[PDB]
Amino acid sequence: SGAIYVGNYRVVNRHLATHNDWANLVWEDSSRDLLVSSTTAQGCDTIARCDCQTGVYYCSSRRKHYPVSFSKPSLIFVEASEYYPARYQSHLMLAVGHSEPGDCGGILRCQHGVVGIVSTGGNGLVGFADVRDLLWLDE
Ligand SMILES: NC(=O)[C@H]1CCCN(C(=O)[C@H](OCC2CCCC2)c2ccccc2)C1
Ligand SMILES: [Zn+2]
Repeated sequence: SGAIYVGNYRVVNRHLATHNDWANLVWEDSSRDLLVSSTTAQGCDTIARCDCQTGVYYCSSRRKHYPVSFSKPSLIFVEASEYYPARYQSHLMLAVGHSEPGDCGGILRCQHGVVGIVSTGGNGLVGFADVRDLLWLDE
């Protein structure tokens, strides 16, 4: 679990969004595994606006942060689940690292701020849903 709080927005994994998230829906993209809902309290997370390929992510299944090198956002294949059919997830970045179910929502950060959130795992890889292109989160 985990979320990003920026301005009057809350960014979460779409497959973990709550009834309150869907009742205050601003935007969702199943192909990205992202959902953004509105909040009343102001958020103070800073979103990174960059092309970094190195950063640090929080891994809840190890209670630890790990430094990683990660790929540029791209269309990558993902298998089925209580949540999705086998499909290509867009705007996804992979790194070599530990990720298991429960780790979704962990934040990946670079020196510029929040880059994305854990969205996929397995086979010794971790995949992050990028949020750096969502320029509207800042206004
Ligand atoms: N964005 C998606 O479509 C994801 C939805 C949840 C599921 N998912 C995954 O990639 C992994 O879960 C299934 C594996 C298969 C073998 C053991 C569990 C996973 C998720 C999070 C962290 C680590 C691993 C795909
Ligand atoms: Zn950066």
